[PDB]
Amino acid sequence: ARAAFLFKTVGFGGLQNVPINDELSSHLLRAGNSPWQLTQFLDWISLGRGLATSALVPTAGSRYYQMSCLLSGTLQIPFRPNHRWGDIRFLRLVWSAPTLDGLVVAPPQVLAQPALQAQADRVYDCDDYPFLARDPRFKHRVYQQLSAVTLLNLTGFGPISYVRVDEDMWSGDVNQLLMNYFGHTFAEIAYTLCQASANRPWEYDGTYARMTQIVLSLFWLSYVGVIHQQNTYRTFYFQCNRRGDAAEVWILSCSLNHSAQIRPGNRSLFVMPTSPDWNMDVNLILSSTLTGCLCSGSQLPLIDNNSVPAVSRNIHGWTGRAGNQLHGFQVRRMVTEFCDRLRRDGVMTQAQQNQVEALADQTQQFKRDKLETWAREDDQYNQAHPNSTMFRTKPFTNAQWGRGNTGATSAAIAALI
Amino acid sequence: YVRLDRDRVPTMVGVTRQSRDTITQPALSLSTTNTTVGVPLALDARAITVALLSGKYPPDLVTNVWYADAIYPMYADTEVFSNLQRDMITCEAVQTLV
Amino acid sequence: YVRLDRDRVPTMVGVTRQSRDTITQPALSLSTTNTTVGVPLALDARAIT
Amino acid sequence: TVTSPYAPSVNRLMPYRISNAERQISQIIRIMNIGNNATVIQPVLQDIS
Amino acid sequence: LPGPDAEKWYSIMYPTRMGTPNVSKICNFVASCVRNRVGRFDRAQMMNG
Amino acid sequence: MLLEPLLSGDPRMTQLAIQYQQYNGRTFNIIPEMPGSVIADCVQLTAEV
Amino acid sequence: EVLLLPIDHQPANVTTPTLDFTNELTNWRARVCELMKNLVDNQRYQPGW
Amino acid sequence: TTDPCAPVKAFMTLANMMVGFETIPMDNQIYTQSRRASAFSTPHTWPRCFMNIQLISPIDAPILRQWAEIIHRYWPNPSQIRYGAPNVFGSANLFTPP
Amino acid sequence: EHVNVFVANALVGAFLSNQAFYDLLPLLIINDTMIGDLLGTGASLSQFFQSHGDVLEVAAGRKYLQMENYSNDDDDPPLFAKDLSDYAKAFYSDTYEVLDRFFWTHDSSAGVLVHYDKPTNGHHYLLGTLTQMVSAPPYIINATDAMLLESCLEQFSANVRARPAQPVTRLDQCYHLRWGAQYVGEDSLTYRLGVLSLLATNGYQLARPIPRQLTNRWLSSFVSQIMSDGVNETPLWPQERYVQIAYDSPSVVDGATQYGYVRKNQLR
Repeated sequence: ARAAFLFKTVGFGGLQNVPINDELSSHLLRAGNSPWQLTQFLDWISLGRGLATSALVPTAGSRYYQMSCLLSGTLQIPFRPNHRWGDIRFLRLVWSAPTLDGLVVAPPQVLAQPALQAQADRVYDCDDYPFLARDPRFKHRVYQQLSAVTLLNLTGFGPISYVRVDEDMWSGDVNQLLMNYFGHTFAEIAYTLCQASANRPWEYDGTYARMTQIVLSLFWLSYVGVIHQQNTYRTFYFQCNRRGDAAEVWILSCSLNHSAQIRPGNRSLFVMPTSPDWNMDVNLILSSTLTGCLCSGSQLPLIDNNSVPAVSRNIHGWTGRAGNQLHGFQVRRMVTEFCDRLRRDGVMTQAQQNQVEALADQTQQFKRDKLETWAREDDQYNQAHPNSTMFRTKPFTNAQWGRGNTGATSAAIAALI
Repeated sequence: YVRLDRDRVPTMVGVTRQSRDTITQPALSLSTTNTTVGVPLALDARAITVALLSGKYPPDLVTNVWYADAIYPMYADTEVFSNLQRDMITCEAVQTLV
Repeated sequence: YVRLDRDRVPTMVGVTRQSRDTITQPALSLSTTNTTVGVPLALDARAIT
Repeated sequence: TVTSPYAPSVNRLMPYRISNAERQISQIIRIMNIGNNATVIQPVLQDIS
Repeated sequence: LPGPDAEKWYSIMYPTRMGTPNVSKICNFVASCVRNRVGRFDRAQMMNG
Repeated sequence: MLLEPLLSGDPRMTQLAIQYQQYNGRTFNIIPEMPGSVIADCVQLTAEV
Repeated sequence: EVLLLPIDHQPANVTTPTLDFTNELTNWRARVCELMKNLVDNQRYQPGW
Repeated sequence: TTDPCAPVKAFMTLANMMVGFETIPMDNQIYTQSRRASAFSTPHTWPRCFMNIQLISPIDAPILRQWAEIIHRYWPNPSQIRYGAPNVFGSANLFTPP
Repeated sequence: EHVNVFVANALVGAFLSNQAFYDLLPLLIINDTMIGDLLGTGASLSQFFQSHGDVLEVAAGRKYLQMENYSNDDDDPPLFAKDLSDYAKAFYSDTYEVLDRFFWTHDSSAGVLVHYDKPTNGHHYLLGTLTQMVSAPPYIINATDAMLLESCLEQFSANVRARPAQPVTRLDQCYHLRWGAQYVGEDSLTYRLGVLSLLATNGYQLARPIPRQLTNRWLSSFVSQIMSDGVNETPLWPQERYVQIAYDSPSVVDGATQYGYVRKNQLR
């Protein structure tokens, strides 16, 4: 069970302020003034059935990053040492009520008064705020989204997910609950699980937490390619009809053909994508969100200091001196690893592999071009306006477009079983 | 409920639906933009006393069996499931209006 | 027929029509949609006793 | 006691779960509707009785 | 499509299905399109029958 | 009846098999060994001719 | 998930109840009766009866 | 009967009838001793108390402890027998030797 | 053999009140654990024990008993409302996080107190009722404040009489308030008593002498002194998170215990 509640805010991507402005804030708060916008994000991505887009929100990762930036820029008001909640403004916005329920336009006096200058990469403790300390349920409800934001902001790459394999997790209630999702997709399962977690925080070793861990393990094993129709984990797997597509859909399935042999014990590790094209992959973001929702009362293992930048080191609840390593991968190379593993297993042919490779190459080309164009547009806007600089997507560099530790990550995930 | 602690007796319950001149934060206008609610309902002391003095159980009562028989018909309704959807639509309408 | 070995009780019976070298749609047979292993059938306890 | 099936199914759609915020807002609206008027609340107590 | 008439719908729904005999504008537009994006292309068959 | 159950859905098939599953997760798969078919061989022979 | 009650609640431990006087309401009744007895037995009131 | 969950149903029908006189522990908070015996139709519903007899106190539930012992010790055991002429008529067995 | 203290107390009470006590006898001798044995019974008298899952609820018995000639005199000893039928209620468990999770769905407006030092029978929380103390005029004091005041005075006496080589039952005798600050005002007797509890725990000493046997007049004088005008001129302020110990305080309770106490280096 978690004992320390700490979180990290976003850092400036070369600018001198939090990369968000009034236009983006209004577009985010267009339909609701609550800064906690997990449900709104779920509605916006529309089950990941297609490529969502907009003028100010080109991708789903764009909206995720903007939510993180808004929370980082806004939460610094009640976390000042004086702990006052409604005397200063941030971008023509003020908190309503000490319980942090919504953001409203500033009164005329506060509008005349100067705004707050936010800082970068701040680390805060939830128990410092008196109201959060007083109310446990409120703190537990907020800490899910705070943990998701922290998992996104911890490094400069994409979000982080947690994979765990343990045979003792399975039980009668877990089997009964899992059997009900026979034909649903990963997005729908994530939607229902997230809504349930929002309604009630889970306990340390509850049925919902165990089933969430099992679902994450199944999804990642299927994604790598260790588990398939002819090699199932207790007759469960994930099927994807069009691998390498722009919007992949994964469906839970059962098969009685064969069940793999699982060594006894408890194993786990931490996965993340490095290539920028994660902005258009709903499944990865949803997996990270599920891990964040889990982090409310589970106290996951520590992350090794050497895998994170200097500013993220020695966080009381997240990083440590000796911890697990972060494994990063590239989607395009992982597709090839998937195809090769299936072919060695003997359930795929060369022509099918070639077709999958061609489709993946086309998708990668398209995504790369779109991302570069959007980055250039953002740069031009920042050059034009020097007082309202912003970013619409998390900044990336040219080096991140090459394969990294994909082979090692695939080997580790395979050895997990 | 307070037993004999006079300092903790509730004296007002109010709800708000508007805002004052330039006050934007509800925590600053709830105190002075609310309308009290509540009503007293009268009962008869004689009936309550008679009920308290004259009460009996069936001759041979087994509570688990009796309640298993009595509660079963009541738990086949879905009106609560309907009310959930009604509440969702109400909140949707309020946000759309604003 | 197991006696009280819970880990070995049969729960599902199915039929497949595809070879074990291919990946296809999971078109499960109709026999797998039973809560029990087979079609339920009721009996009268008084008659047996 | 109630029972549920245990077998593969056909993807039913039963939307019934909402949030505590929605419940609270609806409760506040109902309380606003019933204000200072006994005749609006007495039949509820009669039904409960 | 379920309805009294379907000939019109079968021609409205799929522009690419029409043949291109002459050099009219409509025929040019149809001939300038791909041939392998029409009708169904993905399904979720979770059970037999 | 003769092959009628095979026409229920997706007649495209390669081989028949049957399985059952335990509670712990293990499955037993029985794949009968096809000896041959005199008619099928004769039909393919006429294809040569 | 919490309901408040203006009286003390003590869960029952048997399914076949019998008469019992270890209750706060029974104590209340006993105290009222003994108070009225004291009032009647007061020496400034009894001589008039 | 051929129902594999029959031994559990024999145990729980007595446990239902002993509510208010004897108590046994249960695994989760949702299910109690008053759960109807006919609902234990799948292997995932078997309680921990039935599987591990040591969790039934011989002081709290004396009779229910004995009932569990009888089931675990004197329930009939399955057997085998031979039939047919597999050498000439072959066999149609699938999951068993022919 | 080792006997169960809960069962012993319940047995004596039931026998003195002429209740069914023959069922408590087979539980007199501990089998594995006191709390486990009481949790596993399920069905008992239920005016002594109620099981809420893995938390056991126990009614708190009287600590004092009045004779016939108690007359609320100035020189009568104060009883701190611990002579009434029910002043508090105890919840026993094995872990403080389990107790905290239990209090998510339970009323706590009255106030929750805790001993982080060696508890009487293990980890337990204490919840007060709506009774009152009226033996110290002109003040009316509720049960929670009464127990806070009693513990604070005991700790102050222990601090005065402490010696380097004389053992004591508990290093810290003060009650700490864990839940219920929402209903406590900033200028209230409960808040000021919390401040005094922190001072006593950290080791301050009263200037006025404390009589070996307390009296209602002395208690009333002390409460009037507390409620008089002024400010808090010490750097110690109460928080519900933990008990904070100054860097240069003589207390060593942080080394003795494993949870509840935190020493502050910057607080001098």
